[PDB]
Amino acid sequence: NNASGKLLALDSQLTNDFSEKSSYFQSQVDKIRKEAYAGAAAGVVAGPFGLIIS
Amino acid sequence: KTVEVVKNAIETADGALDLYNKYLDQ
Amino acid sequence: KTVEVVKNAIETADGALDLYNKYLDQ
Repeated sequence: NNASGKLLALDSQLTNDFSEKSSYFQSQVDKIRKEAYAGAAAGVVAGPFGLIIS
Repeated sequence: KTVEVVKNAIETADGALDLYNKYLDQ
Repeated sequence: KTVEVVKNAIETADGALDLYNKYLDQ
């Protein structure tokens, strides 16, 4: 009876933490894109060659 | 004289990169 | 005078390498 309640407590925490990781993923992809395309705009210390190469 | 203007350009580019990141974080 | 321009070239190359790694990490 104790293990059959521990098993339910594990299953519900599993289904909640999977959705929180699935939202963490999408919030983290946008941070990678922000950092990359914001750092690539600093290739104006050279000409447009330095812009396309960034 | 080429080495000194390349050294000053490197220091200027480092300062410009820091200022760009500082303004962009705001 | 050769020793001083080699010393300045070494210091300039060190600064350029640091600036390259700093921009590439961004």
